[PDB]
Amino acid sequence: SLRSDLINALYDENQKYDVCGIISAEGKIYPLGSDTKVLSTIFELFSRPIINKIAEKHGYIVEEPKQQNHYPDFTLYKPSEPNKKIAIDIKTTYTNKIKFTLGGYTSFIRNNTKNIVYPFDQYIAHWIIGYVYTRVSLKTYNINELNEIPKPYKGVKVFLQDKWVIAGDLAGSGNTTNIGSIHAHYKDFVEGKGIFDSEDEFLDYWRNYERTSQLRNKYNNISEYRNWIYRGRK
Amino acid sequence: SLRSDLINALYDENQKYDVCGIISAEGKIYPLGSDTKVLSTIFELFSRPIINKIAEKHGYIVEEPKQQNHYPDFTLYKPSEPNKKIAIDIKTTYTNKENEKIKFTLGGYTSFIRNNTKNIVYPFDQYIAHWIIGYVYTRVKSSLKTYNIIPKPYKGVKVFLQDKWVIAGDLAGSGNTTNIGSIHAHYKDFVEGKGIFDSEDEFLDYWRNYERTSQLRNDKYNNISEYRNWIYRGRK
DNA sequence: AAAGATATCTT
DNA sequence: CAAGATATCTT
Ligand SMILES: [Cl-]
Ligand SMILES: [Cl-]
Ligand SMILES: [Cl-]
Ligand SMILES: [Cl-]
Repeated sequence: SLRSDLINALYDENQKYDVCGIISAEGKIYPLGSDTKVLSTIFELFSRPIINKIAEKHGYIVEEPKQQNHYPDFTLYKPSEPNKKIAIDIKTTYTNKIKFTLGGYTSFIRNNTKNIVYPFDQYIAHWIIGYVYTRVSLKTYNINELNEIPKPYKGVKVFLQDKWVIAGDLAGSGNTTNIGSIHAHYKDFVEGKGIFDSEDEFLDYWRNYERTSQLRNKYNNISEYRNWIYRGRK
Repeated sequence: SLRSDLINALYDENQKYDVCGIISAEGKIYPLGSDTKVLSTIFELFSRPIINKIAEKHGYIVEEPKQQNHYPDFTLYKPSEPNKKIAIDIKTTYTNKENEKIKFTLGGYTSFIRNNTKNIVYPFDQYIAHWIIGYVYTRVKSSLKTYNIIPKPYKGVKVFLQDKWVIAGDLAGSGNTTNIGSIHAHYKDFVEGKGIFDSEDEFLDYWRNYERTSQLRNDKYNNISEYRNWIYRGRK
């Protein structure tokens, strides 16, 4: 399928190549940074060719946001079926158990057209391509010195998983109100060992999660949410 | 001076090299993206070797943060002058059409500017200068495939070096992340330093007492004129 | 954990 | 403009 082919392609590309620098049209290479702000950017760009390739094999058009405040990184859809779009979002985190910030819980999930390339209800799947790298110069290089360029990571792993499956019940951020993923080992993300019973539960939980502890002290975790449901959503 | 040599070097490198892709150890090239998140990251990496070169030439050591939530991008200091550190911060913004007005988010106004050791590599009072290396690019299929040893994700790029206080404005650059906003002006105004504050001291006092929301600012000061009125009256 | 920093953009 | 979105980290 598109899904199986995409993750097979991502795995192989991750196994075969090591990004190590920024190259200019003149052939001068600048080494990379060892922080997430740098790597998250690189990992997405590294995934782009692969995503377009596989999508094309399966007859899907690939669209990227035209706005910088828009989710997702990639929108896939067949021109015949515009209402069955697939959102593919790249997320990154580091290790020296991990966790990811899975996007806002007050934007598109609460307003059908807020900060999203296409209305939320036009997407039938929301995939996360997660990159996990094990954390590790100030000079430039030429094409013959690629082997000398320090790689900003000791290792990198990649997985493709549905957003709802790896979602947790604790916010991933405060002021930027992000859904927090489960806090687990890489294996749990690949295997989809989450806490939500269904995507319906995931969505409802995050659509009704209060922004601060004061207000939440309703529900602060999955157990309290299930109780809130029993009480009649009050 | 370190400053004159640094801008000349940055300005020159900008003119002689065009960043165009991510290269792998195997020689495979991945095209760049055209958004600010990508380019701001690139422009900093592009600036790094130049900053280090010029700094070393003037006997300055360069130190980058050991963690993501610390300002500045680069801390320069001579061993002999530990309390005369120079913060150099890389900032980027874009323009749809070249020569349009631009604005930058000049860092938070509730971290190190209000607390000497909060979110900063070294205590704020050990720095005597806060420079901003500003990059402005005009925003701009081949970009979708990989290449061997490529369209550029920008039409043109301009760079300037200026003191933070000099290009500071009186309206916030961000809401929930409480950033100082720069003046909203053309590139040349940043180069020439046509800001609104009269001194670095006025800049600091203004941003140290700027309230977080329009509501609060409504009864104190929301702009420079109001701040000067607030000051005239006795800070009340 | 919960809240707010790390940079910049959009309506 | 304001305010809160776009990502992740720190504590
Ligand atoms: Cl993106
Ligand atoms: Cl992303
Ligand atoms: Cl940096
Ligand atoms: Cl920066």
